[PDB]
Amino acid sequence: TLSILVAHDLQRVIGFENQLPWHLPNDLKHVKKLSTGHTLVMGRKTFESIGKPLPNRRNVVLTSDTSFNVEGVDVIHSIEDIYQLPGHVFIFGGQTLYEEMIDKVDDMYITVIEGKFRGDTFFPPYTFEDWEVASSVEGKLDEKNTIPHTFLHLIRK
Ligand SMILES: NC(=O)C1=CN([C@H]2O[C@H](COP(=O)(O)OP(=O)(O)OC[C@H]3O[C@@H](n4cnc5c(N)ncnc54)[C@H](OP(=O)(O)O)[C@@H]3O)[C@@H](O)[C@H]2O)C=CC1
Ligand SMILES: COc1cc(C(C)(C)C#Cc2c(C)nc(N)nc2N)cc(OC)c1OC
Repeated sequence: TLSILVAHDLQRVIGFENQLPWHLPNDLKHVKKLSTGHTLVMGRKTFESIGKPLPNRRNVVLTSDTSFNVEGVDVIHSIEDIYQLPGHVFIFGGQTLYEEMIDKVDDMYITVIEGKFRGDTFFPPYTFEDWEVASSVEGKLDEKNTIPHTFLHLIRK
């Protein structure tokens, strides 16, 4: 299964200056729950924004860099390589990889952040005309989670 896993705001912002623009522990838990024991695929820039692989799952980085080597990370050098990865594979970022993959994936796990943040990195436009809403669940507003947010699971029609 090939899925997108992303959090974006009302204008599809996903990042600003190598950071997540918002602080949402609930969404980090969501990522942990979905991707633990599976595979994350990310572009080089996305990986370097975290600096280390996430524990208890396969971490795959796409780069043209033939020297690229990080403990706990498996490297791939083309998009075609993604289709040979076994199991449930989640496309994890960033803008470039999402642009390359959005027309290819089976489904998308999207956290909609109900705010408007300053951004420099964007999720590509998409229409609900092409995507069925399998589930839509409101996140809990909290002491530690102060931005309204919704977990969507969208399946390609
Ligand atoms: N929410 C998120 O996903 C976040 C993402 N980001 C980031 O994304 C921002 C914008 O950069 P963006 O380009 O979208 O980042 P990406 O994570 O998509 O990384 C792009 C890089 O991935 C590699 N790559 C992509 N496609 C291919 C391909 N077909 N073949 C070989 N290599 C490929 C290249 O690495 P190389 O140049 O090494 O060859 C390319 O420069 C960055 O500023 C970074 O911080 C920032 C914050 C949050
Ligand atoms: C998992 O934590 C981070 C993830 C990320 C990335 C960009 C790899 C991501 C993501 C992501 C999140 C947070 N939520 C959802 N739903 N999908 C994603 N791809 C960047 C970070 O800092 C810049 C993170 O904090 C260390």
